[PDB]
Amino acid sequence: GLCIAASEFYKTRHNIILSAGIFFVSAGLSNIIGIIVYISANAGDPSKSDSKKNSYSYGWSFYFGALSFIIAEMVGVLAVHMFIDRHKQLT
Amino acid sequence: AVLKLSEQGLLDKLKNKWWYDKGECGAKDSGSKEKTSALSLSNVAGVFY
Amino acid sequence: TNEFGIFNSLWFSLGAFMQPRSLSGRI
Amino acid sequence: TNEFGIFNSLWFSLGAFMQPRSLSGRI
Repeated sequence: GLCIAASEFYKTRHNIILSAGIFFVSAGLSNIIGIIVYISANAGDPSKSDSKKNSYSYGWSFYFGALSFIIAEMVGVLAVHMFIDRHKQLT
Repeated sequence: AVLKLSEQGLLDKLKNKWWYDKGECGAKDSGSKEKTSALSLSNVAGVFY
Repeated sequence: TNEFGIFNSLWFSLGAFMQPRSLSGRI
Repeated sequence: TNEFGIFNSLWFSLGAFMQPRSLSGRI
């Protein structure tokens, strides 16, 4: 993405931005899954009727991962749009 | 005496007294008193993947 | 090109806010 | 101009009776 924002580069015109954009999205997607997967598991932990309030505290880190992952995704999206615009300009 | 006690249902009575009556777990009562609800992301998660 | 991505992101967000045959985005 | 508001109010009432990318009315 850094090489694709003008340079000094790339020398992969646009194409690079599209690739970079997907990678950020995938990165975000992976992050969303990992956080969720980890999260899903703890909530189920039946223990067992008078908890969950109660029970534990949870995330925590999750929250951050919940925010960080989201942020990452957003960034990826932005990158993708940038590449798209670049592509448009070339055409 | 044993035969007399059984016919008077006294034996069956004694068993009920120490097995079920002297119990802390009404089986049909524990199922009649098991209220709840809540949700479970579990099932919904499978549709996310 | 940057605004073209904003107008589209708002269009896909409208295609998101729920309700041709480009097989890719079709499925 | 007054009738133009009536024809539209009847069109939005048809968009009401339930079933482009103007982000405003889109959301």
